[PDB]
Amino acid sequence: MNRGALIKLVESRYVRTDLPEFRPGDTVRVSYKVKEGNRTRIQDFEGIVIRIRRNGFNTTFTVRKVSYGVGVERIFPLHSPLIQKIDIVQRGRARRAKLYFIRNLSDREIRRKLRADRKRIDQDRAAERAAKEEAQK
Amino acid sequence: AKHPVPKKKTSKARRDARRSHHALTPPTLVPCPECKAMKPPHTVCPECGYYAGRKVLEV
Amino acid sequence: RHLKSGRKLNRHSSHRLALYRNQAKSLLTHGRITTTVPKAKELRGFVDHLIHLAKRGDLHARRLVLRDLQDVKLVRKLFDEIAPRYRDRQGGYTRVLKLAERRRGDGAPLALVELVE
Amino acid sequence: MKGILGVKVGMTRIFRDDRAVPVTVILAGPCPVVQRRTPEKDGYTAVQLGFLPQNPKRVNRPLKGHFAKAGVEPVRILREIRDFNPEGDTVTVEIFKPGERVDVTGTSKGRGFAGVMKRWNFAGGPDSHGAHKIHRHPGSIGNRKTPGRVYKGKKMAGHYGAERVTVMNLEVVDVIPEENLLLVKGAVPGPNGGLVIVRETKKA
Amino acid sequence: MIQPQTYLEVADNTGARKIMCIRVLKGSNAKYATVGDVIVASVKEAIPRGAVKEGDVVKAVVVRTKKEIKRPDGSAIRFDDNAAVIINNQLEPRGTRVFGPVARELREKGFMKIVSLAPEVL
RNA sequence: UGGCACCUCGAUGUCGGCUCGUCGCAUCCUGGGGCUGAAGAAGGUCCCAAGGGUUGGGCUGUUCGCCCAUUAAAGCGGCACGCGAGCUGGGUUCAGAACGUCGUGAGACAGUUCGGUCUCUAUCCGCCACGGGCGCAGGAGGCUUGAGGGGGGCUCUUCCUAGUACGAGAGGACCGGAAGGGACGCACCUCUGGUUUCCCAGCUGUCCCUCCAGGGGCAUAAGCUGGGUAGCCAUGUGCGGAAGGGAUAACCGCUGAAAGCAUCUAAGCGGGAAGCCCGCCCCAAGAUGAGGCCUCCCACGGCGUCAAGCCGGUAAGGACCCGGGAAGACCACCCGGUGGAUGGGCCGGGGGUGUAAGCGCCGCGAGGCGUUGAGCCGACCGGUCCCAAUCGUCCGAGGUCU
RNA sequence: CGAAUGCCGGCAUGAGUAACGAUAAAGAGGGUGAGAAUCCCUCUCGCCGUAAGCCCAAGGGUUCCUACGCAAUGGUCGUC
RNA sequence: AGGGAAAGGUGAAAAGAACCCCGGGAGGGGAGUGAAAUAGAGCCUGAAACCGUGGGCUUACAAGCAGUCACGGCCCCA
Ligand SMILES: [Mg+2]
Repeated sequence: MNRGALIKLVESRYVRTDLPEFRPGDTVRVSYKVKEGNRTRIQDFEGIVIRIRRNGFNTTFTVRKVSYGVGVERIFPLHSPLIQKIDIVQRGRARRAKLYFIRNLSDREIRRKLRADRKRIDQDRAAERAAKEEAQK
Repeated sequence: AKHPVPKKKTSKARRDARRSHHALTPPTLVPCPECKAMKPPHTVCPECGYYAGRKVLEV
Repeated sequence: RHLKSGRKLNRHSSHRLALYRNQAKSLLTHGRITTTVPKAKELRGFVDHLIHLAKRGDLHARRLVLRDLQDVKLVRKLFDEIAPRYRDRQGGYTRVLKLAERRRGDGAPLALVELVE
Repeated sequence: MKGILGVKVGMTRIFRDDRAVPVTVILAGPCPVVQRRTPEKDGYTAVQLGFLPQNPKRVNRPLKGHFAKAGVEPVRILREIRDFNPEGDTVTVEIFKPGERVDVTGTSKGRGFAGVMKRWNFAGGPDSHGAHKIHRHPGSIGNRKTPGRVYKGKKMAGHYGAERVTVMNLEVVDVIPEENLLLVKGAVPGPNGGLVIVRETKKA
Repeated sequence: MIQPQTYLEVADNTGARKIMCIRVLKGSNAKYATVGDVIVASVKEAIPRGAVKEGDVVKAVVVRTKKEIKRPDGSAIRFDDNAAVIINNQLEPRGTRVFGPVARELREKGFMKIVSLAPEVL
């Protein structure tokens, strides 16, 4: 009985451990999409990430696109039909956690508010370390 | 002085009947060990006191 | 259904805060203090925590305590003389005990608060 | 009538086939049968189990070792399960298979003295225009001279919650025999750490 | 969530620019409308010539909302505005076009032509 | 709408609206049924049947009506034209003013026009909730039986049977089976989405600590702004009406005389409704008819009109005081009290903020870099006797009989 | 005299009930005393500052200062 | 201008309670005066409403303009 908690942490046997580590910067990625009497076809959603909300398992995040005239927001469980998830630019240099702030004065002014995080770029390049040593090790 | 008001004088009997539950309770007491006295439990009391604690006087 | 939660309160924020700050300044100045039970039982943890910051002793924790207590003089005593006397102790730096007899004034039952040793 | 005792632990959601299902986790630990009710001396047919075993021997008069499995009468006591008569030797979770349907009794959270327009969802009165001292009130409660009184049962304010409540026909999503676990399709009454009993449903 | 008095933008070239819900066409007392639901409207501004005119009483189908919709998969989607597309009593677009994305919920509701004509389905 | 003037002029508030309902059936929908000038589909008309349902706006003070857009339907009435110690006060109806109009005049017109004081404290009955006392013919700790109450009872569209029965075709079924909706009801906080009064940041004025740096108060009862766990919640989730069994209503039959025929009836026997009874959920032995089952504790110890009507110690047990609670106005209820993890601290994890201070480096400077997902950290999941539930006291059988 | 919403006085009921007169705000330690939440002292905290500060006119008529006091007056207490 | 109350009584004699006791006082309890102190000081007599304490009968499956008639039980001088 005692761990009303660790019991629940036990049912969470569906966790993911493979998806890129990102925060209010600039991901982009894929999906699941049903129709046509099939369960198939992956669709891509490229955009700025506005919000990450933590709760152990079932933590979610959301992403912001402008499609044609209109802007769009999508919400993802961080678990299950997300095949890949690779990301565009780990810029962010956000100064805060939620930044819905951008929706209202989003244009080219976005860009001067969200420059590149040289620092976190410099360690995605430097996280290259692929052990090149095949027929060599 | 305003809207709602008693229709009739409340009778002596029904006065006292309200008061059946107004009766009082005697305070609950134990004998002060480490001294001859009564004291209410879970209390420090100044004929006495405690041990690894504060109290009245010692000369 | 209010209260499924906790942290008890009479008065309003700015005032309630300041109460704890003054009561604490008192304990640390006098070693023992006497008030109503509920005022006592709250003062308990607010004070324990200032003690424990003075154990780790770093300039930071100093500046952190200066916010609630405000006398430089007093805070020295806190770090220098009071903190050591514990150090090996893990919490419970403070005691609450209930006296007999109330104020013949408002019927308010009292207690005292000791710095422990 | 299949039936264990148990306790709400909390809830989350999992995935199935390709969609999230909401689930609420019950701990229906092993339930040692301590007494059988016969129609020959009790008049009715039933079985008395027991639950949270743990008890530092504070057991006096109801020591009643009298049935072999007296292994320390449970903290969370013991309830009858009406017409249910198993192989008399403790009831674990194994009784319920995934995909089975269950009714679940429980003790709703307690709201205390509740106002009408919570207790009963009334309309109340306008936040503006006319009056100001009746925004949340019930309005009228009668007619005039006939009948010249208030109906028995009238919905008025009072104590709401903390009540016995059975929600019917929930799906058993899963069962971890390992841990004495039981997963159902969300929304089961009362707070975490509360006693509940779990039975078979009545469905179609 | 769309209801009587809600202004929708129109994403088609029937000429009209903006409409306004008059009633939502689910059951006897349906409270609100969402994507793939059918409303009655009236027109409130138009662009000069085109089949549809200010004042005209029309039918429409909802294709975008500002209140996110929840997928049964456990994800969700939300657009910057509330838009619709103008339908005829035999349920086809009277447009020959549609501008800006649309929600896939349309496809589960049978609004195929709209979906295929669309410039994007999210 | 009136007639009459019987209680009410030491007062029985008066139209319309809102809030909350409850009852009638002379039934607007949905359920049974008989005729039809019923091909089918769709109607007409009458009979049985309230169990539940009976939309949103434009105009006017309106009731009512007309109109827009929908619906299975947008039912008619009673309860002081239900409801002002429950709210409103737009209308008639006090005092101001004007138009038309009548009057020499002062003044007048359910004709118009603009304006105009609606009372903090519930004694009894009644209602919604919650306790105290005694009883239940020994005294206890548990688990139940259900006499008898209450809650709930709605309804559409599309697919398949089949575009097949029917058909002058130009449409379209019964019977039977699936799938989605709309409102309404109980419960819940995973997700979505709110609040989250000091959990974290950012900013302005000013006064202060200590000059720099760093901080504190006040600018609400949060100065302002950007975020935000737990709990409490609906815009969010899950469930619900039902299956089924019995008896019936109009109505459809069997067998059958009075009355050699025929008749549902007079002796008997079958069908037959969203309705009745039971079934589902909830309360319940003050059911003074006070129930039942499991387990426990038993001795007269000393005195009257001899089993308490007796006082004082017991038994099994139960209170008092204490630490607390998704329990709570108080009480009650539940859990703990050293033989202990109940609250407080302290330690780990969750969670929120979003790179503290100090130093080093770069810029004349505002600033910028690194150290650093740093620093601070309510409620949530846990651990640990450091603090605190110490020590004690009081009740409580000794049980008359065929 | 039993009645006059009679007159004068006394005591009841409502009732341990509504209230205790600005939501600027309090805490502790020392005194004193038969007796202190309510008096004196000290240290924290909060409120006013074209005032909730200072100076005159009217009106009031010893309320000014001091020593002894607390039955009453003070919306509680009172050594003030 | 004017309106306009309430409120009398120890004892023949103050002989108006020294002294002791509990209490900050106010009150009381002893003592003492008096023929009498429930004559002790807003004190002769001290009625009624109203408020207490003690004792007998009586009541927790009833229901009423509160009484009356009849039986029956208990409690006090026959
Ligand atoms: Mg008139």
